Amino acid sequence: HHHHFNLPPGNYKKPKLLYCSNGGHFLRILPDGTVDGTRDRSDQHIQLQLSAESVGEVYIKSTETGQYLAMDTDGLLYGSQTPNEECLFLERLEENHYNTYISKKHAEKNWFVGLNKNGSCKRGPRTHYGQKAILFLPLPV
Repeated sequence: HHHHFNLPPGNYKKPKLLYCSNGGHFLRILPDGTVDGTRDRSDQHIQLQLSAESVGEVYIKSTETGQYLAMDTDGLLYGSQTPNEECLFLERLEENHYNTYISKKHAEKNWFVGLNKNGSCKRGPRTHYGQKAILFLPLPV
């Protein structure tokens, strides 16, 4: 392990919105594979279904398009049509409250799913422990 194992409560029974407190955006996976954030709660591409592949390891899937959140070799988030190694994230509790998602493939480099204040996703290398960009709160759909 390169990371701790404090896990968030909650479960995977229902879909969720992943709210980023940095700029107040919901994580969004667009039909064309683009990933970003939006403040529009009525958006149809922010509803996500998470599932556990191993304890603490999850897939994050768009319920609208079926795409999986994935982080590529250069650290960019994208929507994948099929599940692959880039789609697994280590879901952890952070600051005793939030959920963070570390790329399993790039876990040794501490690359996280994160949104900037303007709603753009952060590239893996630009993320790190301690940022507000990596803190999410799962909300009901």
